[PDB]
Amino acid sequence: AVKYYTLEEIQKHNNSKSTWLILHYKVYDLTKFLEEHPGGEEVLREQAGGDATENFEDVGHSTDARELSKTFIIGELHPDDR
Ligand code: HEM
Repeated sequence: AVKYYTLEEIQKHNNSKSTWLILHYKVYDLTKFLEEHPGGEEVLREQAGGDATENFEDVGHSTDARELSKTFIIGELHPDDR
């Protein structure tokens, strides 16, 4: 099932490669995706250990990309956080 994770859990996943971020409470495991992503690694890693809902939704991307994104959900905001 979804691995319920607090901001903390993501905040801990932020290293040179080790990259997690949040896109509407849902935690996206982009550590692999860095190298796949047409928008590169740097950006995602910079957003790492935080809610990048902002950056995804503000960049806007594409329906397809919005829907591709789901494949990287590992977790979601702790029921106290959420
Ligand atoms: C987790 C969801 C993500 C997925 C699956 C994803 C997917 C993609 C895809 C498919 C593109 C190509 C353009 C398009 O068709 O939309 C793209 C471009 C891009 N992405 Fe992402 N992305 C994700 C998250 C992010 C985040 C959080 C950032 C910001 C740190 C970001 C920054 C960019 C940038 C700057 C581009 C380049 C736009 C251009 O072509 O000028 N993406 N992404």
